[PDB]
Amino acid sequence: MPLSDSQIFIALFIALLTGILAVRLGLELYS
Amino acid sequence: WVTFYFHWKHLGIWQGNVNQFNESSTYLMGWLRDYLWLNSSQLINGYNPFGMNSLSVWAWMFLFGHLIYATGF
Amino acid sequence: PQWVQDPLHVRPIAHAIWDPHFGQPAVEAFTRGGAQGPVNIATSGVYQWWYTIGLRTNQDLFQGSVFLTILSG
Amino acid sequence: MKNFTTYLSTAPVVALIWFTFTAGLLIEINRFFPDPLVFSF
Amino acid sequence: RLWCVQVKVLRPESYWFNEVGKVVSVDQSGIRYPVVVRFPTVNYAGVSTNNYSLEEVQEV
Amino acid sequence: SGLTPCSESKGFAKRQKNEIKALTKRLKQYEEGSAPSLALKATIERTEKRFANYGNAGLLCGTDGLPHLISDPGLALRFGHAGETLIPTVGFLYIAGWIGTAGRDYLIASKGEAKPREKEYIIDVPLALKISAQGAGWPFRVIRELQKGTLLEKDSNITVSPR
Amino acid sequence: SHAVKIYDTCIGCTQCVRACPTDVLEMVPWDGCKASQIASAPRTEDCVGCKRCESACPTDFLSVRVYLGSETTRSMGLAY
Amino acid sequence: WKPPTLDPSTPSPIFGGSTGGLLRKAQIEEFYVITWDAKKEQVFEMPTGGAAIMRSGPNLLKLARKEQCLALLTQLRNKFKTDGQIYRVFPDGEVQYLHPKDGVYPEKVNAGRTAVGAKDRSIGKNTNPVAVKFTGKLGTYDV
Amino acid sequence: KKVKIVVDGNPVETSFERWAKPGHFSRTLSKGPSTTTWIWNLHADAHDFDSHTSDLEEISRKVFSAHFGQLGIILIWLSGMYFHGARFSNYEAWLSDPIHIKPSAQVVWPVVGQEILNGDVGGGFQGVQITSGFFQLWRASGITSELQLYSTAIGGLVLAAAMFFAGWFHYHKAAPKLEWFQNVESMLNHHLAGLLGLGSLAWAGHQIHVSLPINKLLDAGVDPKEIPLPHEFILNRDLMAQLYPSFSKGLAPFFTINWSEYSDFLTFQGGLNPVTGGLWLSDQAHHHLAIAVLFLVAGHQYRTNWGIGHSIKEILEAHKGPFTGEGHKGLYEILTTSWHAQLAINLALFGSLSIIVAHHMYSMPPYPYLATDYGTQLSIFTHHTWIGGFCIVGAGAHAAIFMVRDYDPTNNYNNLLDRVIRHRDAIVSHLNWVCIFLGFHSFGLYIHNDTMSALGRPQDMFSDTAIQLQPVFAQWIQNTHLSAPQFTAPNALAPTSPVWGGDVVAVGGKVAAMPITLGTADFMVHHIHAFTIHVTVLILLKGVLYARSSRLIPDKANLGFRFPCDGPGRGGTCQVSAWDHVFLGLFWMYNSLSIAIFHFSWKMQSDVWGTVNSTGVSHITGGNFSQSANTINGWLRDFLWAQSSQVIQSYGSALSAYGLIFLGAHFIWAFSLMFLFSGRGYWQELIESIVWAHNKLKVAPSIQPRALSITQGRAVGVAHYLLGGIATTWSFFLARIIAVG
Ligand SMILES: CC1=C(C/C=C(\C)CCC[C@H](C)CCC[C@H](C)CCCC(C)C)C(=O)c2ccccc2C1=O
Ligand code: SF4
Ligand code: SF4
Ligand code: SF4
Repeated sequence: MPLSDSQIFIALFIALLTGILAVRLGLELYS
Repeated sequence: WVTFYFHWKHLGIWQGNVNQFNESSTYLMGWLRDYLWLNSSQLINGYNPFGMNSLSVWAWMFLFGHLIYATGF
Repeated sequence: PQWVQDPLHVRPIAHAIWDPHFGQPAVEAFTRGGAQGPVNIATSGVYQWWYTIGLRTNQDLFQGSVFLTILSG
Repeated sequence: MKNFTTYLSTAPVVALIWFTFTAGLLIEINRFFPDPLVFSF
Repeated sequence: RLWCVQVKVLRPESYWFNEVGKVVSVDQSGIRYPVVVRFPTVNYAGVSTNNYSLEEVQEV
Repeated sequence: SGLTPCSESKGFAKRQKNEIKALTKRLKQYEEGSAPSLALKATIERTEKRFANYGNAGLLCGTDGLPHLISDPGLALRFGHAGETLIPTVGFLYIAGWIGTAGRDYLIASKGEAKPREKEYIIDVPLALKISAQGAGWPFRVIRELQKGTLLEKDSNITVSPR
Repeated sequence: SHAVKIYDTCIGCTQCVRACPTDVLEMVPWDGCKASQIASAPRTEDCVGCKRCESACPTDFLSVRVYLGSETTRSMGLAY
Repeated sequence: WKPPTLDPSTPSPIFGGSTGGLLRKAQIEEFYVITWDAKKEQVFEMPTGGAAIMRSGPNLLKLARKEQCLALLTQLRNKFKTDGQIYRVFPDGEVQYLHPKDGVYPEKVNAGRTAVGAKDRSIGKNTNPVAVKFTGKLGTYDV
Repeated sequence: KKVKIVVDGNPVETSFERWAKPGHFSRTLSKGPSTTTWIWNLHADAHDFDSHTSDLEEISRKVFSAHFGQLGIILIWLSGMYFHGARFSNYEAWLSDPIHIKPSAQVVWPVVGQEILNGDVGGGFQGVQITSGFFQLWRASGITSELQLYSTAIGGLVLAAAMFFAGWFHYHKAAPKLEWFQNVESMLNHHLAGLLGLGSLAWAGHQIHVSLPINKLLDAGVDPKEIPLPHEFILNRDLMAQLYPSFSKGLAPFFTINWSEYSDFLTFQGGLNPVTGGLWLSDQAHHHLAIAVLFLVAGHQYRTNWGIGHSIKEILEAHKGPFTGEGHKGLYEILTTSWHAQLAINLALFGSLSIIVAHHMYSMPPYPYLATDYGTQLSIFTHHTWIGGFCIVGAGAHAAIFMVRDYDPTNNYNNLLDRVIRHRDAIVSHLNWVCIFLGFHSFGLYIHNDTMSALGRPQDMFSDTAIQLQPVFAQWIQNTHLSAPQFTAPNALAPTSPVWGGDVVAVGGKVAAMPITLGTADFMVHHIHAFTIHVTVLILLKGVLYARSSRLIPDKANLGFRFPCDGPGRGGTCQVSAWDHVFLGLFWMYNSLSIAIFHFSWKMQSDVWGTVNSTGVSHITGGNFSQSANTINGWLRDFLWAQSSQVIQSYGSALSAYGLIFLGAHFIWAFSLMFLFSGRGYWQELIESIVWAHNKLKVAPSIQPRALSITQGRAVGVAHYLLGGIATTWSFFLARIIAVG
């Protein structure tokens, strides 16, 4: 049974939030 | 050396020909001819003048690794 | 799921291929007579591990991926 | 003759004579006793 | 300290540490390393002599 | 190790037969009494003698029909394989100790000369021949020097790098 | 710039100063050795780091020591 | 003794030019000038490649590096027995006199020089690198 | 002023006193060793005569007598080659049947099982098959018996002993003075007219009087034992006139300038003898006669003692122009006072000559049954190519040595050398750009083809059936040389070679020579050759031009020709010396010549060599060069993987020595990388630990063990690299072409 498009968009949004947190940690480690 | 040993002994075991490792690993020409030369025939034919197949990415990466290795020299 | 049904006669798929530099014989060779388009056949053995630990469907793998993304965040 | 024998005593000449003797001894042993694999008679 | 007396070098960074050399001369004007020692072997620079202080050489 | 004696191994006999057959196939292109015919016949005789000697030596053969050596001193002694590794081990160790003791004695003798470096590249050939002949009795002198404490230099007399 | 230090084992043989290609070293008066002079390194901003001075030093171990540090235009030997 | 001043009207050696000379670094960062007084007109080897003819009397050569000037001065002292002076010139026009710094060559001991970089110990008496951790020093040679 | 013999009587006493003192020639090395570096320094400085002394006369005398020693060694080697042909060969049987009998002149002794290398080469004989081509050379000379090979072997050893005598005599008894050696005008006159001219005339005489009638009878089918001996043709003029009827007229046509009567044995046929596949021997006799006359004329150019003639100094000083300053002024003084400049010029031209010889010997094979002996053809091409490349690298080395040691700026002001040094940055930068452009537009074509083929797009490839790169200039040259007997050389019956076009020359069912067509793959590989040669030139020329100074190290000449570095400063100055440029140029020449010999081997196996049957020509690899040599994968598979099957399955046959050497050469090449990739500080510290172990047991040597010097580490690395790679290709080539040829 294949995934749905909404599931992929949900995963992309969660990964975008994770990327925002990654940028925050990278800035905090830099300075 | 370790992974060459693992791969050749298991290749002989998986092909059902245990005697190939037993009768050719005792000398280094056996290693060269019956492991490197013999088992690279399908890999280097991944693309040829007659066409290509699914191993063509591995032939290209094979040459790619040879080139990167040479550039380090 | 197709690998779960036939673990001895199905090659596990790593991910899809989208390469605009591909020619048509490259598209058909990496399709391997399937319907998912050009794919890479996985060598990592994640299919056997995930099958052994009880995952069966694509939904379970997707839920695990979402959970691990949340854990990374 | 002293200088000539001193030249023959230099390290490459002595090495040539010694390795010629050793290689010849091994060759003639393997000629007189062909194919020695074990210490068995 | 004497002339042509065997001494053992106690300087750890010296090439001839724990080795025996011959005293060439001892300077008497109060310089920092007055003992001049000749060694039978050369160091990596091809030098066979070095200067040592009184505490860096032990008579053997 | 699951091996069979080479005197009763079928692979050993098959290998002898195949090698003799190949040499005889090469032999039939030359006339009798010619130099290639005599050389090939001598090779055939050497092949037969070698296979007979390997069978008679009690060598163990694997499934490949080739002799396998036994190097454990226990299995070699209780099954008659000491001539494969153990006796060669004793012979090599004797000759190697001979060579090492002769070299050490030559170095120590040259150390006492006015130009110790001169004897290292211009060999004192009579002295080297005398010292070389005296290396036959190396284990007695070496074991005595080990017991006496004269074999080893003291650690206080050897240079070291700073730690 | 590289750091050049002179240790008190210097015998004042002036060989390091003569070996220097960029005029980093000089001899100053001293009293710790028989030659009554010691090497000094007042111009280490011009030191390229070639270690010709260490090759010229006869003491064991070296009396002149060059420690490669931060690289500038002069220390990298750049004409451009 | 006083430091000499650079005379920019000093004639240059007879040279046909080369590709090994000054670059943009001379205009924007620094360059170097070596002056010497030749006893006679003769051919010398340029440090940047090729043969040049030095004129009798004073000479002036502009070079990209201090090492080039000192190599030329070594050639002049060893081959032609001629002393020389080396200056550093900045793009704003400021001229810094370099060599010989006090008028005496550095290989000859001269009074009035102060030792810099001297350590009052042998090189084996340097401390361990664990003793200079989190101190800001360059190394055990810096303490 | 006056050219004359001047020697010094008994300059050096003949004694064994210095034989007992290694390093006697050197001021530093005569004191004896302190470390193990002295052992290597003694061998490294043994032939650097200019380092031993600054006196040019002593250097010249040493060079002269060393050259006599080299000539004696070469004559010993040649006499041994003739002796092994006389005593340990199947040369007479091969003479009776040169098609089905493989040449062999090495027999191994039966011990430790090595008699398997005595292969069944034919002729009732067992031995190692040889690829040097001596049999075909001896047949072309007219040698028909082992006795004549014995006579040449004995006469060569007598001349070898005369050469060794002359070297002793001209150093220890009558050593010529410096002004004798500096008679370059007399040397050129004697070496052009007397060495080359009289040598070519004497060899034309041998060819006419011996080689032509014996080979004519051999190609007519006469048994070699029934052919009259050469002196029978010398003494009996009627026996000569039976084969060449113009000999009945004697020397009268020569002296009455009726030279066209000699047209039966002085020909201009061109092409190849259809019976033997070699060049016509009458053509070669006319060639050597014409060359002899030309060189005898050329040797009368320079003024020695009778007013007439040219002064080389005047010619050099008169050749100057507006762009070039003083021109060639001062070059005469350089070339009469520096042995290294002369060695650079002569090594460059000799190496280029060796490569030209390789190409001309494959294309126009001058020996009978040479062309159908594919092993010999491949071997002599590859050998002479390698000798040429090594000599060219040596030319770069000794040009750099001249620049460091013998260059004087006082004697070179505004001449060509000075002006070349003064724009070295422009030369090096432009050559660097040319090398980058050539590398991109040659190797990137192969990478593009490999990517296109791997992407399933063969229509986007650079190929004959795709985007074409036709070498149109070379094709036009081939067509011009094919049409030469029509208009531009009407007296030539045939083109110089069958490679220009035309028919297939077949000998014994095998191709001797045939047209070599050039397509896209030939274009690509020729531009690869151009790129690799340009990079090797860049390295060697950069080493020569910056040997004395650079912007990095302005006093590099004071550091010498051969030094490791100038320390870790200025960012790091490893390998700045001109010696290190020679060291890198050796690798690049190896790369270039490896591609050249691979191109030769694949192209002749694919498009020339093969079996001529009734239908046509079936080549060895079946014409797969034009299909697959446009990719790196095609090279690796169809040449390297496919053609190495003979050397890896050679075990148990007479070619098994080639398999062993294949493995051992791979080993030696790999062994070289430990010297090349590492540095001597590690090895010195490891030696310190090992020395501690030896000091503990009182076995530490008095000669203190040191790691190799940095330069020696580089030299050992490059020597083992070259030996391993070249011997790998040697075993692969020889096993492949002996088994399939
Ligand atoms: C391995 C290696 C070494 C170590 C190699 C050494 C010291 C050479 C050893 C050669 C021989 C084997 C040493 C002994 C020579 C004697 C003359 C042999 C006597 C032995 C008898 C049997 C004849 C270096 O010194 C080195 C230096 C610079 C760059 C790379 C390297 C490098 O790679
Ligand atoms: S490293 Fe070089 S530049 Fe620096 S002081 Fe030493 S010699 Fe002078
Ligand atoms: S070379 Fe060394 S000992 Fe001599 S003056 Fe310089 S620092 Fe002192
Ligand atoms: S690494 Fe070696 S070659 Fe490079 S600068 Fe340092 S000492 Fe010189």
